[PDB]
Amino acid sequence: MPAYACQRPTPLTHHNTGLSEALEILAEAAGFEGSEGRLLTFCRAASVLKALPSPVTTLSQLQGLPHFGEHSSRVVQELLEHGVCEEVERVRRSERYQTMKLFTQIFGVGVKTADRWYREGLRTLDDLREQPQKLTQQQKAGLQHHQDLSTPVLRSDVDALQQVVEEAVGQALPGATVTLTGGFRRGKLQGHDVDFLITHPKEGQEAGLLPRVMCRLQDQGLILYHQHAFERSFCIFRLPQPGSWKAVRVDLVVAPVSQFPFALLGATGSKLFQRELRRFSRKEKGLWLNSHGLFDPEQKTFFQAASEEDIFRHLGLEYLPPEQRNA
DNA sequence: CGGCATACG
DNA sequence: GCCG
Ligand SMILES: O=c1ccn([C@@H]2O[C@H](COP(=O)(O)OP(=O)(O)OP(=O)(O)O)[C@@H](O)[C@H]2O)c(=O)[nH]1
Ligand SMILES: [Cl-]
Ligand SMILES: [Mg+2]
Ligand SMILES: [Mg+2]
Ligand SMILES: [Mg+2]
Ligand code: NA
Repeated sequence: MPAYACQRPTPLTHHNTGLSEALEILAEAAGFEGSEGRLLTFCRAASVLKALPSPVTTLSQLQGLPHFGEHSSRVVQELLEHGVCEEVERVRRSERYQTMKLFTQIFGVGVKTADRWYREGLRTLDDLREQPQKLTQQQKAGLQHHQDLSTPVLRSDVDALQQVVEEAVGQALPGATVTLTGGFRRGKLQGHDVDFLITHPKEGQEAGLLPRVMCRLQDQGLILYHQHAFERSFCIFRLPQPGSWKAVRVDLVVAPVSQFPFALLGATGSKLFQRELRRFSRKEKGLWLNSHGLFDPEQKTFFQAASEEDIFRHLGLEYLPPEQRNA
């Protein structure tokens, strides 16, 4: 089992779901307390289990697996022996964890804002609604729409949305294309949002595109919230429903076609997969990877890529299709 | 021990 | 919390 998640296939569904879920609770809790290192280790240990070909049934099966030391092994040992890990259950019921989860789940609220509100004594969404002078417009939108944004987006919802984005993109710039990215591209059946990547086959034609797209969607009454030159938008869309509608988070990204493979790779995730791939690139290959390109800092050159396959080849990694990037 | 992904809004 |  290789040490980096980008070196092994990780499918969406697997054989150690309960064990990985428990480790991910500890990872999430570590993040809420500011310990990015502990978050990463628990995430990485969880992802190792997702990559295994069969269920872990005995503690000896952890021997030799990367990212399993005393603490993560103890968690698995307790789950195997008693079906529950006391540390995990203590986190689950804790007021700190439940409130930090509630607050950070809001669009526009991160760990630092959540933590400050927690220390001020706030605990519930109505606590926040009862003090709106403390909220940004973005947080106000996140809170107004919180109930709809807490409802999973379905694959049926994605198709209807891609059509309306394509319509607006077509008027804004004929020939521009719309690609579904994020978790739905990895095969998820549900999501917290819908992620799209937009480009045009003629380098440079994509400049200035996203304002033209957003104004056109806004004119059609489909935009419940957006931030407004720019190339990423984080929006809330009005999506039709039987006899009504619901609010859905939609992310739009524009990239020049020269950068499209890097932007596609970077937007397809998973989040852990991309962190691990970028860590691998820098630490093992000495190359700097981001959503725009791959930089050789010794030669001071960028690697031209025509496909995601090119990027995996230039990093010396076996190609993984999106469905196997569910780290 | 140091390191832990990345840049735009 | 774990790796090198
Ligand atoms: O912290 C982050 C968040 C996101 N991303 C990159 O942005 C993509 C979209 O980020 P999303 O937050 O939309 O996640 P997701 O689509 O993978 O899953 P859902 O929760 O939406 O169902 C991710 O897949 C990843 O590529 C990062 O690189 N880092
Ligand atoms: Cl590989
Ligand atoms: Mg998404
Ligand atoms: Mg998104
Ligand atoms: Mg230390
Ligand atoms: Na948030």
